[PDB]
Parts: sequence; C-alpha cells; structure tokens
Amino acid sequence: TTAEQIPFQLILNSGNARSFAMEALQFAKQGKMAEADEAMVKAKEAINEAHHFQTELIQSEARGEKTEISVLLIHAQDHLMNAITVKELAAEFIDLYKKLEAKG
Amino acid sequence: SNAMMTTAEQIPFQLILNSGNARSFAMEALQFAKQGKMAEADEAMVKAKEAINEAHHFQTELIQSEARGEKTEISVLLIHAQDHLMNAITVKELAAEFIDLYKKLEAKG
Amino acid sequence: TTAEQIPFQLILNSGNARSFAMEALQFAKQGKMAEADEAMVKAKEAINEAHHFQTELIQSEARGEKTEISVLLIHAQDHLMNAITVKELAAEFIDLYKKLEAKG
Ligand SMILES: [Cl-]
Ligand SMILES: [Cl-]
Ligand SMILES: [Mg+2]
Ligand code: NA
Ligand code: NA
Ligand code: NA
Ligand code: NA
Ligand code: NA
Repeated sequence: TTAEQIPFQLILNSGNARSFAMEALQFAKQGKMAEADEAMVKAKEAINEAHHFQTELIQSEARGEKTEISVLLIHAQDHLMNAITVKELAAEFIDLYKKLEAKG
Repeated sequence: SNAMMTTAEQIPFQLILNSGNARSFAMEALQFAKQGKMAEADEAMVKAKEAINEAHHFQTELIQSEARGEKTEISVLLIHAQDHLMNAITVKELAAEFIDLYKKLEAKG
Repeated sequence: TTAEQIPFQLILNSGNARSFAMEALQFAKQGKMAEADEAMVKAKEAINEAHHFQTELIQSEARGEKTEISVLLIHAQDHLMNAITVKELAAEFIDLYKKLEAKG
C-alpha cells in the first residue's frame, strides 16, 4: 500500500517543480536573472524527485506487478507531465526575456 | 459507449466540454493580445478562468467519489477528459505569459 | 498486450514530435526560419502518427471495444496531450521570434 502513496508524492513534487518554474519566469520578467536561474535549478531538482516515483510506477507494471488504477493516480501523472511542460516552456520565456534585455 | 451511456459516463463529456472551452478562451485571448487587443485578451482570460472553475466542479466530485470508496470506471475517454482539464490549466497559465510578453513588446516599440 | 504495443508506439511518435517542435523553436531562435519551418512539418507528421493511434483508441471504445487500461497507456496519452501543446506554443514562440526580426 506504500505504492498507493505514489499519487500524493507525485502531486507534491510536481506542484513544487511547477511552482519553482513559474517563480523563475516571474523573476526573469522583473530582470532578476540570477534569481530566475536559481529557481530553474530548483525546479529541475523537484522534477527529479517526482520522476523517482514515476519511474517506480512504470517499472512496477513492467515488472508484472498489478497496480489498481484510480482517477487520483491518473491525475497525479497529469501533474508531473504538465509540470515538465510548464518547465520546458518557462525556460523559453526566460531565454526570451534575456534576449530582450540585451536590446534597448 | 454509443449503444448505452451510463450516468457516470457523463463526467468525461462534461470535463471535455468545459476544459475545451477553457482552452479555446485562452487561445482566443492569446490571439487578441497578438493583435494588440489587450482589453479583449484580458476579458477572454477571465472567461478561461470561469470555464476551468466549471470543469473543476466535476473534478472535486470525481476525486471525492473515490475517497468514499466509490470505484470509478476507468476508460480511454475519462483519461482523455483528465488530460484535457489539466491541459486547459497549462494553456491558460502559459497564455497569460504570452499576453504579458506581448504587452512588454508594445511598451518598448 | 498485442494492443499494448500501441502505448509504446504512442510514446515514440509523440516524444519525437515534441523533440521536432523544440528543434523548430531553437532554429527560429537562431534566425534559421527555413529550418524551423521544416522542423515543424516533421513535428506535424509525427503528431499525426500518434494522433491516429489515439483516435482509434477513443473510437474503438465508443464502439464498445474495451481497451486494457495500464499505467503505460495513461503515460502514452500524457505524452501526446503535452506534445500537441508544446507544438502549438512552440509555434507561438516562432511567431514571436519572426516578429522581433521584422522590426529590426
Ligand atoms: Cl524520470
Ligand atoms: Cl531532418
Ligand atoms: Mg493524463
Ligand atoms: Na525562447
Ligand atoms: Na466561476
Ligand atoms: Na476509483
Ligand atoms: Na511573460
Ligand atoms: Na506569438
């Protein structure tokens, strides 16, 4: 049943990653580039934490273990995957703001 | 299914309707901002938010059902519906960021 | 699991489409608009492959033909939904870069 903690740990870490990435984007918008870079570093860490749980989840099935699929679990997987997506495009927003500061 | 739709099977359709409209409002807003139509963009974002709220109502009921031990039937459509809801939230959140970026680009040139 | 090859195929096509789309963004970022545009055609071709799998998943179920639900399937659907959104917003980024070029 420890495996049934997977959804919670996914949501918690993914939300943390998503939060860091958006914070990074806001810093970049305000011209605080050092703070933006740091937040992204932290976002990368958080997505790593989340991935540990996703990997175990996928390998569990691969391994032949039966997993009771719930809405919560599906929702947890959406959190991680959307977090990865937010982080990837946030990096592009950050990069664009850096480009714009270069010109004045 | 096409032969018979159960009451529970209504949830995915409702989530897709509202989430889809949320995503549509967000993209409409993005497109407005791109044209320098900022007030129309701001208002479409409000409607995006409202549509996510309506979708969210079904979400809470769905999660809580499970909490009660009321096992939901997992289907492709339900998974897809969940994807759409979470997608709408992501699109709205980033479209906000496109809109702000378009406002900044106006502020300069 | 002969139908369980579909998740694998969804993941592969979607992942490649996402990569293609990101390639396009980086090209446009470098001022390489021809390469960007070409990268997006490839993204669209790969999205279509995965999308075709998904339409059949949804339609078959509507017909009463039940699919075996697994973590990998759910994962596969996440890959497509996010690939679609990345492609779509990468296109918005490409437009932003083209915009910045045109003004100078
Ligand atoms: Cl991982
Ligand atoms: Cl190529
Ligand atoms: Mg999903
Ligand atoms: Na960028
Ligand atoms: Na509302
Ligand atoms: Na359930
Ligand atoms: Na922004
Ligand atoms: Na754009």
